[PDB]
Amino acid sequence: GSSEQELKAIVKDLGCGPYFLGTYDKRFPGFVSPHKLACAIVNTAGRETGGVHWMAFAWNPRSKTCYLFEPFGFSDQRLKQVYQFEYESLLRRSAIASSPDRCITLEKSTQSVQGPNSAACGLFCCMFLHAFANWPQTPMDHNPTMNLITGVPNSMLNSPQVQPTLRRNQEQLYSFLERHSPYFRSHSAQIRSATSFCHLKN
Amino acid sequence: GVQSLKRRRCF
Ligand SMILES: *C(=N)CNC(=O)CNC(=O)[C@H](Cc1ccccc1)NC(=O)[C@@H](NS(C)(=O)=O)c1cccc(Cl)c1
Ligand SMILES: [Zn+2]
Repeated sequence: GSSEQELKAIVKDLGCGPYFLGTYDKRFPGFVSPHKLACAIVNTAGRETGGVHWMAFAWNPRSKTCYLFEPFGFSDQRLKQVYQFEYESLLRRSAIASSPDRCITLEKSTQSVQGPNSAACGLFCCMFLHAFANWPQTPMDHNPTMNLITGVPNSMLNSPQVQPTLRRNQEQLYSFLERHSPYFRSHSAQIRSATSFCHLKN
Repeated sequence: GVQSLKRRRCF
């Protein structure tokens, strides 16, 4: 998959630098950002693990919205079952630190954009965070960046009928990164290999 | 891009 260093460079290239808090493990505390846009890349696993799967969290103080973009679009129950990941505290702390009434909207993706054998989660994260830094009121859909890819219902993740779509999402993502990121451009072959649609099958 | 769901959470 992707290392932290790679995602850090890519996010910087995509203009997310002023809002981007860093890459973290599942212990990311939540947002203390009552007056600023903020985002982070968060692993489902602890650092002691080496790392497992990447998600993006983002915070918009104007609408008081905390975004969760996880590329498979797993339900909260499924995030805990598959990756042992829970984020209830991070939401709680974000709300209490950053919302004047201690109320937020959690907006989370409910669809997969990524294929079941793909190791591109980190990179789909960067792409979402490009969307968020340019269109913070509408980063999930209906924006120039996310319009390039297509969500499929999470229940169909392993259906053979959606696989060409999930593959085409991946190619659009790499095309996107070729044009937006000097880092990806200069490591194109390595990153493509480490993250390929079929990666969990080698 | 993706469908999303919006949940109001108060603390
Ligand atoms: C998505 N579908 C495929 N999953 C991933 O890409 C998840 N990737 C990681 O967790 C990477 C794995 C890795 C490790 C070394 C070199 C390349 C790729 N993990 C990390 O980057 C790891 N930091 S490290 C081991 O590079 O110092 C890490 C960073 C932050 C949090 C966590 Cl939990 C681990
Ligand atoms: Zn293959």
